[PDB]
Amino acid sequence: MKINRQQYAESYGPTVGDQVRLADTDLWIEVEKDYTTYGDEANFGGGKVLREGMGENGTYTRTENVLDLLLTNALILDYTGIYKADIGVKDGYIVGIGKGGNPDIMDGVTPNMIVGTATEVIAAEGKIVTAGGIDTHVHFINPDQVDVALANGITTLFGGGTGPAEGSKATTVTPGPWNIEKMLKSTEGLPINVGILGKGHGSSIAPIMEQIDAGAAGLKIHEDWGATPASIDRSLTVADEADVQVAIHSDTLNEAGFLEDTLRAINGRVIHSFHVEGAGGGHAPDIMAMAGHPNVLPSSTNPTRPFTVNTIDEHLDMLMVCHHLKQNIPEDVAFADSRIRPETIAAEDILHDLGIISMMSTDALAMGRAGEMVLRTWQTADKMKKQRGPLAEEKNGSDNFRAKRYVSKYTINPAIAQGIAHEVGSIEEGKFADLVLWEPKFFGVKADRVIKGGIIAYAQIGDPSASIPTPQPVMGRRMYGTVGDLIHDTNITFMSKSSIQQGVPAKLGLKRRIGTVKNCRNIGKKDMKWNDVTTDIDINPETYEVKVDGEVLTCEPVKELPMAQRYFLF
Amino acid sequence: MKINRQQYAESYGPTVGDQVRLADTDLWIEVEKDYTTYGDEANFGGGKVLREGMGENGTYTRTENVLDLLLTNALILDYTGIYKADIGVKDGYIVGIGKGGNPDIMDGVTPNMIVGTATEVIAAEGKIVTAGGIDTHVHFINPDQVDVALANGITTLFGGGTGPAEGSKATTVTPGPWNIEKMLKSTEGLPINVGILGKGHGSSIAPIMEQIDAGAAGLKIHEDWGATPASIDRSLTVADEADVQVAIHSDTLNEAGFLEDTLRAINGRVIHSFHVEGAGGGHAPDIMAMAGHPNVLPSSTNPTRPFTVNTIDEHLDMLMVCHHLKQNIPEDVAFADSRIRPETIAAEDILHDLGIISMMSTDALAMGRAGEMVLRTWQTADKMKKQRGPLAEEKNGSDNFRAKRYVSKYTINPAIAQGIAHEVGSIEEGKFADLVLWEPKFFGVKADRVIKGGIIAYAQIGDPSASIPTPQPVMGRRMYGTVGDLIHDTNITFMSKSSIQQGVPAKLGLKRRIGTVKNCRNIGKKDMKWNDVTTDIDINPETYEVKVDGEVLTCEPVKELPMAQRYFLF
Amino acid sequence: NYIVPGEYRVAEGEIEINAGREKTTIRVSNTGDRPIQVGSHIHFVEVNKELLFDRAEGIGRRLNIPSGTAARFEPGEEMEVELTELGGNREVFGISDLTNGSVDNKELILQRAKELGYKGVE
Amino acid sequence: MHLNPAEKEKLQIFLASELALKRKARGLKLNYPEAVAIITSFIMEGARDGKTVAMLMEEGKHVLTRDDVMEGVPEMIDDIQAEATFPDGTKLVTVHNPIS
Amino acid sequence: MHLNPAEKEKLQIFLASELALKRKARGLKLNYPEAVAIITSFIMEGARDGKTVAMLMEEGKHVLTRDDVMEGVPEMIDDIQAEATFPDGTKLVTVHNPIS
Amino acid sequence: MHLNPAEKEKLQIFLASELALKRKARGLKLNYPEAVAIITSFIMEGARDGKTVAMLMEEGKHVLTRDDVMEGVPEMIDDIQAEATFPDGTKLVTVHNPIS
Ligand SMILES: *c1cc(O)ccc1O
Ligand SMILES: *c1cc(O)ccc1O
Ligand SMILES: *c1cc(O)ccc1O
Ligand SMILES: *c1cc(O)ccc1O
Ligand code: NI
Ligand code: NI
Ligand code: NI
Ligand code: NI
Ligand SMILES: [O-]
Ligand SMILES: [O-]
Repeated sequence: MKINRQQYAESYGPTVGDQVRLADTDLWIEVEKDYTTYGDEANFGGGKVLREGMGENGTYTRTENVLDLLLTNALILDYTGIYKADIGVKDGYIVGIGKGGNPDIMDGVTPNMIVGTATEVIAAEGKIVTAGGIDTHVHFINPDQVDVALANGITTLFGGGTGPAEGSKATTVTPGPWNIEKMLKSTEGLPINVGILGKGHGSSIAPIMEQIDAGAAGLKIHEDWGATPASIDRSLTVADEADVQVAIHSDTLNEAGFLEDTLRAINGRVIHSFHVEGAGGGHAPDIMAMAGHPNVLPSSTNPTRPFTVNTIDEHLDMLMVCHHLKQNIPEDVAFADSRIRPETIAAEDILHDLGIISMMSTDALAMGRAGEMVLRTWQTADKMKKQRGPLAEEKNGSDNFRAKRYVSKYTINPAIAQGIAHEVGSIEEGKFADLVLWEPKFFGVKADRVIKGGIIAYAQIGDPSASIPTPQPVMGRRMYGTVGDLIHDTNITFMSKSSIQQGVPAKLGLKRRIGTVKNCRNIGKKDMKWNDVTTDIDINPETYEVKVDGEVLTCEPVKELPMAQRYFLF
Repeated sequence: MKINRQQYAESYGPTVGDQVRLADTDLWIEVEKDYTTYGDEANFGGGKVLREGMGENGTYTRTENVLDLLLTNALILDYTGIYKADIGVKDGYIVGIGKGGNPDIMDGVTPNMIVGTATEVIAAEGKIVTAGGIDTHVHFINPDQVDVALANGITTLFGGGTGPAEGSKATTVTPGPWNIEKMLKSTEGLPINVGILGKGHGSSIAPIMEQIDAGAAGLKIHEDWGATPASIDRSLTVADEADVQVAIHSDTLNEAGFLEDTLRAINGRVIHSFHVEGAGGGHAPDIMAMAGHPNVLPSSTNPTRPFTVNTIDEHLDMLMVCHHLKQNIPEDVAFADSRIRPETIAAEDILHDLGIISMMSTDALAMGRAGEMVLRTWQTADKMKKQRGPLAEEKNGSDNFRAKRYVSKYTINPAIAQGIAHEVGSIEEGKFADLVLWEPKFFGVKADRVIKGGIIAYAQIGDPSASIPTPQPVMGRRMYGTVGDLIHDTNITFMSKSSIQQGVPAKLGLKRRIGTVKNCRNIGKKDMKWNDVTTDIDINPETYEVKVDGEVLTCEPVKELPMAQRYFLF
Repeated sequence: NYIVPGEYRVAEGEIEINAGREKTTIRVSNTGDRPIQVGSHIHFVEVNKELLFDRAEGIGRRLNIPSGTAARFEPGEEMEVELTELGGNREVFGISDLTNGSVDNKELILQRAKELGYKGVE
Repeated sequence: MHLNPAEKEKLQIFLASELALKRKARGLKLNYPEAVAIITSFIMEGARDGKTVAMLMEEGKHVLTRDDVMEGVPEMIDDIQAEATFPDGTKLVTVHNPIS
Repeated sequence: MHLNPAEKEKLQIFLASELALKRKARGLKLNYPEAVAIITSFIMEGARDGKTVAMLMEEGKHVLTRDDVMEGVPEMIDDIQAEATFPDGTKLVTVHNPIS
Repeated sequence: MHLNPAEKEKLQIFLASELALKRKARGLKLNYPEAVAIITSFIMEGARDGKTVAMLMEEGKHVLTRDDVMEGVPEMIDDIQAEATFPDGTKLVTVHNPIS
């Protein structure tokens, strides 16, 4: 008995060599391998296979290799590959990627992926499954921002803020021990993973260090607090001791130094350079040159992504209005012109494609969109396919190479940068089960189901009063994972080793899982997956033209994007 | 001094011999007796009777026979009667039904129903008061479903689910120790009573039993997990040992047996047969024959209730689409025809009227409506009055007999079945004060106020910014009982004796009241109030016609129902 | 170049299920008066008593149909079905409790089947 | 009014349908949520009018055609489901492939 | 806009009133929540126009008549209450037996 | 529909704009939230039409004039900001001193 390939794919999701279109983009991913045994695929429902004595084992207790949850027939899109497998979860972690079912009667069952009495099922046939997004540039300004992030498949927020205070509105900073404690407590009610950055500013170590001991997971240096040589140096000294990452928004005004001064203060130490293109801030006009260094972990924020015909008008004006910049003051005009640059924004698109900028991020509510990191990553990939063509290293007419390079920018790479990739950031055995299911038609646009710690936290589902869950209105909603005390087990508060050792969570009464920040100080650009290129980037100070390997980088803005008006009501 | 009867009723609610129309149905209930003393009725307000030294006692401390809450002049509708009384509540329980007030100066005051300094008042004159509904077929799919249930006067949800996972979407199952623990924790934030069913599937005892020890309150056998003879047997063995109920959705496909095979596996042990008519699932086409056995506790789900001109079209299509059943595959067509049957659906209406099906339930979000158990119970009662006439045992032109038979199906009977009627399910002294007030015009349609553990949890109330609580918009809203820590004292988590003995609540940090499941294994059909009929039900395998006592049961669908377009905005 | 969002472009070929396992065809008849539908992965010897077939030929086997589908027998219907061999450890537990162990215990399975009245124990 | 939770939510669909109709009237090809809203609201209003589930199953296939919507929308919409209160109570309507 | 909580909620009444007016225009007898919505919204819009509480107390009795609504609706509605911002601040309007 | 959180909220602005337009049509001078709603909704609908950020920056200054609104409203409104989905994605429009 043979099944044709269209029918197979319609019933069990695609298999080896099949391709799938990413939403309404021109990007196609291809299934690279498939862990199943044809004829023994797992599936659930009336007369289906996962039933007692058949694909479900009736003998074993939960401890005996049985799963808490099996995601059947998932098409996994991850830095580690694009491939088809069942995914097994237990104790809130991914414990097996392979083939689930019952070894009584089935060939090829991964030995710890037994479906038993204890096992829940999620049908992922026909879905793309990714790791949850890791947003490392979040301003905690408005708690409604959390659902916005979940709806576009983001599951970890790193940043800072105390709500809509001016400090927080401008910077990803939760300053000092008291504010940090307060936000750690607030975090007990946010249904998403969180890590909190302190203020990376000071001329003595102690004022800075005491934030790390209080619970911060890192530090932010921001020009609005004085991105001076001293603040950079003391921050990196604290970070090398505490094993946490430092993010920088450098001195756009060049007041105490130019870019090379900032680099000298950094002195070869590891640092995450935020919105590296510079629209979002940094040494005018050449900040983007940070992205060629081996000790810099470079990220973009999302409003410049990708370059479009409306990009500049929107930014010029956003900037002018937020900084109370008057149209008839020529210093303001010159300031705005030195900061918003088509040359570097166009070039940023290309840098992403070449694996020179490693990360995306939002800059949520302070010059960026909480729910569009993932969305705009894929719009950028699609624009580059259109303008540059398939990358050299593509095979079989698929875009798998580019797909892996881009998915890495918002999953594994931010995790690596922040020192949390031992827990989150990819679909690998041993990591926390933060998973996003996507219908391919909605890929990167609206998440179908967001799993946090092995329990669904958010879902596009319909009328709660209906006979079934699909009738209208279908909208994003918080699920049982966010309710009651279950919010504690399904989410991680990431904190410094020293805070953890000093008993901060007990002190504050935190009931969330506590994640340790570690291994941030011994890494570089070479550790960013599929985005590990170092090079000399030159930015011409008169024309702002960008060169790399003596080649000028120019690109055109586009009038239209995918993943836009087809999908959104506003 | 005498008061005419229209005025009396308008001021104090109806009294002995008065009747009241149930919403816009043709059903009339009659006050059977009245505990008041005429002239000493309790009431509250300026110049009214419950004032210090008068109807309120000023002498006694709260311990001294004083109430926490008095519901004045309630018209009680319960399996125990239809009658007029004050209801006294203390420590979250109903402690007195009778006459409240001050024995200083009033005749006839029930001795533990003193209105004192400690007493709150709810005016129930002109309202019908019932026990909260007990829904025993709930899929925990979408947390918005809770408010839907409260708005139609449901106060206990028994079922299973982890959110919108396929397992949960198809079955009332929270599988295994870990998922059960997670949902028990989630439950700390749900403002309604809850009990959780584990997976009733396995061929060894231990995989099943460990769910009961983890906290389950019962088990569900569902064909989608293998409703095989072995799973039935092991489940009932676990249940007889643990003292919890088992619910069954049997093998519709007859794959391992016919109905008589399932009955043999059950072997005389107690079981709750879910959606017994079979549209909702079960041995095709004769599952409904379960409802004549002495060891079966039979319930309907709500979408077949009652039989209407749209019922079949809606179901055929619901089924076809949910099971991906293709219109051009004749096995699917035959399957759908063997399952959706006008003959058994028509007959189900009559079985309810004759007290042969004992229970209603929702099947919320997996082939049933969370907020329509109560609604459709009364629509069914009204349809049967119209088609069959008053039942033989009616007196005085009232429908009290039918009213008692029907109210039992969603209050006391599910409670008895589940082993929780020592706590909930009726308005009797000693039980938890879960009470629903209804305006007679809205009876069964929209609850006025839902009391949980003696505190209002939900109410139809208006603009929170107004001078008084009645201005528009009047809508269902959560009240103080659901807020902060008060959610813990006003709701019960029902659990197995063994979980309770093993300290599960402490282990998990549950702060809710903990209710014990007990006395489920020693009961039968004869213990279902007003619905205790056993009989031989024959279902013709060729024509599907239903006979009982050799009489064929046919009935017509109706084009219109009460409690419908007069009330609902959509 | 019309875009169907999320469309598949499946490769050429066809997928052979249960490759390499012995196949066996038998006749099976529903002697009961109600329909019986049998899934892809139920140990075939343990199906409804009222299906008449050579029960020995169901031992260690299941239907050779795609995973998750089922064969339907209307009342009185007789047809041929194709079986394939169980894989893994070739053990069956539960279901109808005819096996509870290795499928190699043919004698024991058949004795249990015959005492319980499964039709066609020959 | 005594609005219950579904009544509240379902007002949104009506509102979205009005928005989408105003967009169509000014000449726009409709997108995915617009299309879904228009069809859903049409079903709910039909039930309010007293049509049968069968009528709405038929009619629902002819509310919008492919030239009313953007490229790919017809293919994104495999069916549309809604519950509303008919003269005989709440019932579910499913419209398969509403835009051909 | 700076919407406060009541502003948000009260938008719903307006929206329900629009729905209900569209239903009446197509010939339907109005139900209970429909009727309540139409009258409530009429009161709030009157206040916005600068009418007095007394004017709206009178007018509110003549917005819908018994032949606009289903059987029993008039009797279900004993009065209707709304608060809105008049030129002299928020005030409460009560319309008794709005449909006779 | 798959409404995300902003889609839901933004429906309110449209609804408020409809309310405010109905008030203007009956002759009222518009207040502060009314004015803001009308302008905001105009911007979002423009983006839906495919206009550019620059066009809406210009046009947004001529949607309402001072004689459409109450005394002081023009001066209360220093600018109005909205995000909507343009053919090239979400973008921010700021209209400075929309009513002169
Ligand atoms: C307002 C607030 C910000 O945080 C930024 C810019 C404007 O205009
Ligand atoms: C952008 C980048 C390239 O590499 C080529 C063309 C455009 O527009
Ligand atoms: C969708 C989802 C379910 O759970 C059931 C039926 C459909 O069509
Ligand atoms: C239904 C049931 C009866 O007993 C009589 C008539 C109908 O329609
Ligand atoms: Ni910045
Ligand atoms: Ni920032
Ligand atoms: Ni069922
Ligand atoms: Ni069910
Ligand atoms: O930033
Ligand atoms: O069910």
